[PDB]
Amino acid sequence: DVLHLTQDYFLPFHSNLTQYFSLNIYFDNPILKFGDGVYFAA
Amino acid sequence: NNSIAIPTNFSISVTTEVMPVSMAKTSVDCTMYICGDSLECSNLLLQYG
Ligand SMILES: *[C@@H]1O[C@H](CO)[C@@H](O[C@@H]2O[C@H](CO)[C@@H](O)[C@H](O)[C@H]2NC(C)=O)[C@H](O)[C@H]1NC(C)=O
Ligand SMILES: *[C@@H]1O[C@H](CO)[C@@H](O)[C@H](O)[C@H]1NC(C)=O
Repeated sequence: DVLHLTQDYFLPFHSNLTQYFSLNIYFDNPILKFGDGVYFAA
Repeated sequence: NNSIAIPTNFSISVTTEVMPVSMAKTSVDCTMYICGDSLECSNLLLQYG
């Protein structure tokens, strides 16, 4: 029950992530960039 | 006990009176005065939020 304000690393709202596919008709998994944190949704 | 003074002429006088009504409206920003564009100082100001 608190409205506390933080100041840390977050994913910014309405940001544009990159889309990586795995379709057969490809297989790509490049060396990504790990900065202060990574959001990964599969 | 039997004397009175009664006027015989008049005059019209226009005087002025100066009255203040309102003063200036001011606003103060907590940031940019206590911690000016400093991320280390603004990280401590939240404890005084
Ligand atoms: C009251 O005083 C005024 C002046 O403040 C008088 O007016 C003058 O009257 C005379 C004639 O009586 C005129 O010639 C003048 O031009 C008037 N004006 C001035 C500025 O002197 C007035 O008469 C007085 N009333 C009385 C004594 O009953
Ligand atoms: C969207 O992606 C573009 C690149 O196409 C990027 O410059 C931008 O910061 C992203 N976000 C918004 C909200 O436009």
